[PDB]
Amino acid sequence: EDTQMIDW
Amino acid sequence: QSSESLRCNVEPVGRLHIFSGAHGPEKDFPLHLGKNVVGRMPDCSVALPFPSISKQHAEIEILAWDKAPILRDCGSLNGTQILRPPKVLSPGVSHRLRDQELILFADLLCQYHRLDV
Repeated sequence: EDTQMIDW
Repeated sequence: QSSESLRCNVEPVGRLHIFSGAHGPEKDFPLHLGKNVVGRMPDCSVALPFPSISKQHAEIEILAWDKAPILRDCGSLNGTQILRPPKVLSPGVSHRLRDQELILFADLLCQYHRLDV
């Protein structure tokens, strides 16, 4: 799977 | 006849501690001589299967038990952060790890340990 972005 | 019974299985030379957080409880990972890949993939030496960790996130290379491990980021999505001095580690740029040094992979905080302390 594609790496998830962390939301800040 | 097992593959591992033929080999010289080298003991761990260090430990990476992961602190408790949104991803789960604390955990220790043995580190070995050579390339310790940190990443989401199941085959990684330090396998952190959290969606924010890159498939191949970072690498801790241990050339000798009397030389500082070499940390580098593999162009991870969410980065690798060091604190000596604090900054995001650019891909390729090596960082030598001291005993007790703290690092972040994405939002996971870790601490490196020698075994002779």
